[PDB]
Amino acid sequence: KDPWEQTLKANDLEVKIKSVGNPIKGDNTFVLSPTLKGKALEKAIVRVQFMMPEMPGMPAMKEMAQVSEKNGLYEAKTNLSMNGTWQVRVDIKSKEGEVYRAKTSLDL
Repeated sequence: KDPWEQTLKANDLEVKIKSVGNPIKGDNTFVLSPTLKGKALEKAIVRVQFMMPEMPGMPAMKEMAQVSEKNGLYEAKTNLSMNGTWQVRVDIKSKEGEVYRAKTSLDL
């Protein structure tokens, strides 16, 4: 019942990600909290993709999350239609144009 939570670091940017509920197949929502020196990164462009191959050697199924800003937090909505391990790529551009990248994974 505990949600999925992961802390990432991309250069000096900290990004905590927290799912809404314990993720099961279907619609899922993840809240991202990017901070620099403890201050929320506002007006950033935040992109989140989920990737899983059905078998090794196949091109991965790839889900692009729909991301919206909630006042320095970012809500990423996606549909994960099968169980397994999903790779997660987080791509963030600050308002001024600085690019940050991090990756993790989610077991569903």
